[PDB]
Amino acid sequence: YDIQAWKKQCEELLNLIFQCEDSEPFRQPVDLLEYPDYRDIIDTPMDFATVRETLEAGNYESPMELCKDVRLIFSNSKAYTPSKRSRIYSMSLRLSAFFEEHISSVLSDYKSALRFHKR
Ligand SMILES: CC(C)c1ncc(Cl)c(C(N)=O)n1
Repeated sequence: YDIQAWKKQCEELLNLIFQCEDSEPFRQPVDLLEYPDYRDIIDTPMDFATVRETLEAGNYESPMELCKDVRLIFSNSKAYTPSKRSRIYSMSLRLSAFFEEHISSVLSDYKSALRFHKR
């Protein structure tokens, strides 16, 4: 029932994601010189360094907010992909499955702790 435990849990999950080779295209903001039309398709860029920095700045109130930004990394990859078989998009699908498998207990524990706090 620790209402604050999600933060270290998210730091550790981001550390695992940075170790994953599948995260390399998503570790820093997309390079507009490499993809000059990126902002014509993607309204809200997002990347894992921005997520980590937002967390470390104390600018996430809950793991749901972090999870919304990580899911935006994956939906941006899906929106920008020219093909469902592209290399970078395939890396995002595997990384998304890994992320969803690990974030589920973080979200459940947080929501349970908050419900206990408000009982
Ligand atoms: C990470 C950004 C640059 C991105 N998102 C999705 C795809 Cl699938 C691609 C690509 N180059 O094929 N690039």
